[PDB]
Amino acid sequence: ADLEDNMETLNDNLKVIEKADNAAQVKDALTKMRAAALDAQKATPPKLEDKSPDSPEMWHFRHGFDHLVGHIDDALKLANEGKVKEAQAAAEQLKCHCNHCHQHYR
Amino acid sequence: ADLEDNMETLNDNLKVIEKADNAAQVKDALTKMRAAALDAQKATPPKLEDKSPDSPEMWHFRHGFDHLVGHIDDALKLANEGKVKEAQAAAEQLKCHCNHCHQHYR
Ligand code: HEC
Ligand code: HEC
Ligand SMILES: [Ca+2]
Ligand SMILES: [Ca+2]
Ligand SMILES: [Ca+2]
Ligand SMILES: [Ca+2]
Ligand SMILES: [Cu+2]
Repeated sequence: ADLEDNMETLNDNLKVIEKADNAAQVKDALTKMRAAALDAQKATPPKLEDKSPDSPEMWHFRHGFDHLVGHIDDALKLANEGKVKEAQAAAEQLKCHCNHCHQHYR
Repeated sequence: ADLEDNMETLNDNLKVIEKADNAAQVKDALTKMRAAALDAQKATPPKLEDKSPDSPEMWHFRHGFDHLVGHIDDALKLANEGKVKEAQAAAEQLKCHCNHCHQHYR
């Protein structure tokens, strides 16, 4: 899986969560999102292609996924406790971090 | 202070940060925003005034201010590091979290 594949996993599983009817369904999608986020974190995006791998921009790109995973982990906490509505609200917090990374790096 | 006053403080201090030039001004404005958000978290918005104090909507409302306060902390860290422009960009990025809560409860 390359960066664009991971991004499709992220987008698709956001829909699953929004449509979910129980917290286990939210947990399964969040689990897939966690794996796609850590895979994506290893990639170099086209826009940063001609910068150093140790560049500040690349570290800021990679840290964006750390914060996304932190939010995914926080929602997994709620999902694993049967709190489907609260886990769905927690997953809604991801959207702004999707947007903020894209603004700078997509 | 009441909810609307706290929102005025968040709104006006975002514009202060936009127009500042040095770290002290950005940190001072971010500090006021942090306290206003922590106070707002205690409020009941008009759209939820006939809800139960533990309803999922009030949970969601309160959790939005936890999220916002954490990102103000991140911008405060950048200001304390002398990265004025990075902190101004982080402050402008708060607007997405503001909008998220608004779409639901403003
Ligand atoms: C940086 C830290 C990112 C975060 C967090 C998220 N995304 Fe992303 N996204 C990022 C880049 C660099 C790119 C460009 C990849 C490229 O090769 O051009 C993208 C792109 C997308 C796309 C389009 C995929 C494509 O085929 O081009 C989608 C649908 C997408 N991103 C969705 C998405 C969602 C829903 C996110 C949050 C859960 C999210 N992304 C986070 C960088 C980053
Ligand atoms: C919920 C988690 C919120 C977050 C985060 C932010 N705001 Fe907000 N805002 C919220 C509510 C419930 C309301 C309605 C208050 C009411 O009594 O009607 C508002 C309203 C505003 C307003 C309008 C103020 C007015 O005209 O009376 C502004 C200008 C505003 N909010 C700004 C704002 C900013 C700049 C925020 C982030 C930096 C922000 N809000 C976060 C709920 C929530
Ligand atoms: Ca369904
Ligand atoms: Ca990784
Ligand atoms: Ca008003
Ligand atoms: Ca918290
Ligand atoms: Cu966040």
